[PDB]
Amino acid sequence: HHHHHMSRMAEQQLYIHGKFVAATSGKTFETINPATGEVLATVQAAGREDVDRAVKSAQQGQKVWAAMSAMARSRILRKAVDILRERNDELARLETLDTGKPLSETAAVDIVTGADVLEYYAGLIPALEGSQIPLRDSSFVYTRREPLGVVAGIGAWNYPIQIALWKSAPALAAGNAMIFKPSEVTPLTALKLAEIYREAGLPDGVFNVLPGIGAETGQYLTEHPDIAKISFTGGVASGKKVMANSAASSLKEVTMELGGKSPLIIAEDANLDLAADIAMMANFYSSGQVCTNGTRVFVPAKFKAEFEHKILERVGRIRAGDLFADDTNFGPLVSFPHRQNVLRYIESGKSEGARLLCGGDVLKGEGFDNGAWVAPTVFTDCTDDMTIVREEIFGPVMSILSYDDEAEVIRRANATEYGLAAGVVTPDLNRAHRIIHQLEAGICWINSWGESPAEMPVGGYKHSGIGRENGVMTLQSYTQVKSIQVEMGPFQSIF
Amino acid sequence: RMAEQQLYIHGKFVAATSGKTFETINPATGEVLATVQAAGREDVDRAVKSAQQGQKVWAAMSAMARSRILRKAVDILRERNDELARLETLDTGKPLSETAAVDIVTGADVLEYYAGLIPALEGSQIPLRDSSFVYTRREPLGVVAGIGAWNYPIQIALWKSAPALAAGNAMIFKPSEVTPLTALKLAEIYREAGLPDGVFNVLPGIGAETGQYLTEHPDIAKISFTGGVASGKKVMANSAASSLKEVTMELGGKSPLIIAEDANLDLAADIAMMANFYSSGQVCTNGTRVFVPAKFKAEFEHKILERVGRIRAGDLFADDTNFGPLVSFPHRQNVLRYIESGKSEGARLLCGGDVLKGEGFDNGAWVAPTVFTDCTDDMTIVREEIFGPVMSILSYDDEAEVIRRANATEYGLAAGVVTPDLNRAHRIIHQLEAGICWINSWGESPAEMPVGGYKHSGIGRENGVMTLQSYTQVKSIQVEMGPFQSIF
Ligand SMILES: [Cl-]
Ligand SMILES: [Cl-]
Ligand code: NA
Ligand code: NA
Repeated sequence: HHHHHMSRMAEQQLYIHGKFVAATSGKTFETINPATGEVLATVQAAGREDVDRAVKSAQQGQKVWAAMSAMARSRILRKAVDILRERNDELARLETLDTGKPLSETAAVDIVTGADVLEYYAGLIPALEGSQIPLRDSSFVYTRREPLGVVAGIGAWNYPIQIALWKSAPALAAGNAMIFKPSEVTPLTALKLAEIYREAGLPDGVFNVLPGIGAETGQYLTEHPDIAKISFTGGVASGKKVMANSAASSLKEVTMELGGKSPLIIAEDANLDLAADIAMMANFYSSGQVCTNGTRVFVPAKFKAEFEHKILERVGRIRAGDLFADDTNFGPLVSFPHRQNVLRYIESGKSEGARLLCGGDVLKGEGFDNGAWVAPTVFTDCTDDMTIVREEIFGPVMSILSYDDEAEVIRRANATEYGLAAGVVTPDLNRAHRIIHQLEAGICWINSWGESPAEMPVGGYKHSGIGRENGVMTLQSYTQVKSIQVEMGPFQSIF
Repeated sequence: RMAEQQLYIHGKFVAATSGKTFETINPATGEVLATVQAAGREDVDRAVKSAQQGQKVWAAMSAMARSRILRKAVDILRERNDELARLETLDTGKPLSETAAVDIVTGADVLEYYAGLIPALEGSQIPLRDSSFVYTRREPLGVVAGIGAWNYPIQIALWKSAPALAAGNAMIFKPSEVTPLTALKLAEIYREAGLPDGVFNVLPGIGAETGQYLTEHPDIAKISFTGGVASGKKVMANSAASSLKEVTMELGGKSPLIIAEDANLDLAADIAMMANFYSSGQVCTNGTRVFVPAKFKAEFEHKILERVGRIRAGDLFADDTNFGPLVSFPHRQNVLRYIESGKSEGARLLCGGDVLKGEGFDNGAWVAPTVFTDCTDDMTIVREEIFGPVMSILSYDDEAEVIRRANATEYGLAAGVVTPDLNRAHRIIHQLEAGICWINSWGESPAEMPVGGYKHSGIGRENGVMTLQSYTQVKSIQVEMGPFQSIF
């Protein structure tokens, strides 16, 4: 299968105030198709003046948007939902080109669940209420949940348009304008989202999109004095940088969704076909590039051998290939530099004495040699001090760890600075709830993995995050509380 | 002269291992109140391990068992109100007429409020489909740290520790080095009430040391800070660069008081007085920009002068004293620099503007109650928080103008309006960019009412039901009862 050269797209511009506009930075970058190594597009990088221009546009649009009725805002966000449903397949193809994730994932998950969250928040806008508190017959307090104003979202590359929707949906539903910076690795679908919002009737300026580099555009947003909140999804290290600068510049509210090393606990009474199916879904979806992945799989010592056989069987079914083929369920990694990092982790697994159950190398041959492919990889005989066990790899690398008793596995599951997700496989009522209640993670799955309903707040304990996304609480967290006391009695001064 | 004050770790006073001490002064006399030990890095580690142990005991108790213990501490605080207030007056220089009526009363009010809410702390349940549902738990963060300020030492210790403890956490509290004494008393009271050892530890020290060790510690899950913007930026950075902690910040402001054209000017003047000269002007929420209509400005100025002439500086333990020295001479030096800038920038000095002098005043950092008028928005005294007894009066002409000018600041803590008009009151308040808004009053902060800043004045809130919840972390749990589908 040849004659498959794809030409590059038109140069991608910034989106400010309901239109595409040239950056004033004079700088551009390129986004690559990780399946081919070909340039997808040249993209303009927002400079400091561009960020200033976006903030003033956002301030102007926010005023229009917040003065509307609640239901007028709901109807506009619902119209964007309708367009996203209609354009699901077109957007999924673009996301696949930009990220390397199989169309079988992007057409089923990325836009579907992004729009699910926007649809959820659209319906909740009229239910955003303050409080009233009587103090005495002559005085009472009431509160308003006011927009923060202009907020910024900084996206990650593994779920580009989904992250854009999960950040912008509650921000807009709460009456804010959002300036969104997509990952420089994956800028394309965020620009499509901006056009869709405008087409749905969103006032100009309420969702502006500034592609750029993290050290530049991202920093300018975290530093801007008129941005009230930053929401960041990305790596633990970059999170530390964003959180510091948002403080050291102007005191902003913050949300951070970072990575993890999430444990999957297989109990002694688990069905091992179910356990293996869960472990597969917790490690090899999106080629292992998922923050919540269950990359430390704890198996009772007495079941380890049988569990390894069941994992080997299922790994052998994984279908790498043409990302637009229906039956493909595994893609290359997002970039060649990322593959180099994943390969360094795999080599450290080998050199530290873990047993390679399968994989451990790049894929080779016609069609794979030009993509950033890593074979699905499983290490076993792992110990808690190994680098591959302690550190997030963000590739298709499962670590299997044996354990003897429940107290032990809880200790070892929690013995980490991460705390994003966790799960248990057990048919037993008491074991399921008892174990989960003791795990130090924000997102816990019993006898499943990976579902993230719009209703369910998600985020990390410890170094895996600050704040939450989704759920009613995240609509509220994009407002700020104003307390107002009405004193109807005579005011007494002591002077 | 009090005994040398020790650290409070795990239900007892313990010697610090830093080898370091500092002194706290009586700001009215210059006398040394106490030598105080400073917590070192190992002391902070020890306090954290103590807090981890106590937090486990505390969180395993029933909700009502926790509620009863905090209520016992309230009862003790009510009984010791006057003794604690007198110590607070000695440490801060604030009149006993304030500390015995406000500081402990309202600190204990908030503890009492949260004690009763512990059993109402609930998660959620969300059905997805017949075969699957989600439930959430509001779990303790674990060990949290509070960093207090010197203007309301025990009140701040109570407003931070009450929701933290009620949410099932242990708190390590670092008082201001200027005012460490009542926080140590509070730790003893909590133990006397039955608080498990380790759940409230108190570490006096310096900001450059003890405070930094707390923000850096990997096993502290949240920092709550009250103080100045400068220290706040420093605390915010270290908490991020260390272990990604949740953060709350209660900072200063330059809050506007808007007097409307239909306001009674005796009421307006009384509100402006209370918004500027309580605690000798050392209050973050003070209404230090007083906007008055041009046509009423002269009459308002006269009414302010009449009330300023009533202020009673003197013996801080006398019933009728209602004005104290500033907390320190270095702080007075800064306030005096602001007063000088008002003079040199062309504001009109209506009254005050100098130190108080004479027997009884020369040994304290007293500043006369000071009022500038004819002020403009570009003046330093208008632009910056002074944190002393300095009111700035600003003329305005129309409502749209005064809203713009009130909001034209990066601060955003408080605001207020004086008007008998229904539409004017709500219409103006809804447009102001401040978290704490008072109509026809100033300064009341009910336990039920969330308080904190917009913009550069803060992150997060204190008090209200929401602050109990903000000292928990949400865990979402999905129960999948249907058959799990893998695509592999
Ligand atoms: Cl262990
Ligand atoms: Cl103006
Ligand atoms: Na790309
Ligand atoms: Na003192």
